[PDB]
Amino acid sequence: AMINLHIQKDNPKIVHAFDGEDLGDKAVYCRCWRSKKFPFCDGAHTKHNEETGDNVGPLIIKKK
Amino acid sequence: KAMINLHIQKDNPKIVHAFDGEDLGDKAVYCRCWRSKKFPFCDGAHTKHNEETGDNVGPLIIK
Ligand code: FES
Ligand code: FES
Repeated sequence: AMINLHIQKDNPKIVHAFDGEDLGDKAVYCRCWRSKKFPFCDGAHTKHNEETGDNVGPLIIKKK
Repeated sequence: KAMINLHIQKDNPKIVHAFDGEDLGDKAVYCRCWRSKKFPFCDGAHTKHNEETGDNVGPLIIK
């Protein structure tokens, strides 16, 4: 089964690259491909996990 | 309906990773396909996933 169902389907391989210095105090990245704000997490993983029985969640890059 | 993660840390009810930006190296490549054997880091397993399913997923790079 496909993981990504609707995001940027004209792109054969979706990669995001960011400069660490350009991130704010807390960046929350989506790993479920259900966020309406992809590549950022909007909490869509909660709905995905509840509907499917999954346990996925985001990647957080924060300031010390 | 279909699960995204099939075999990683199933004893964890919600897999979240949190890193301090100052602690990251010159280039960190994070897995977004939940097929990497080095999760949360990308090991290129997305290539096999995309070919077998027709998907277009790939990693997150912090450089
Ligand atoms: S919305 Fe996808 S990991 Fe939170
Ligand atoms: S191994 Fe999963 S995105 Fe590369």
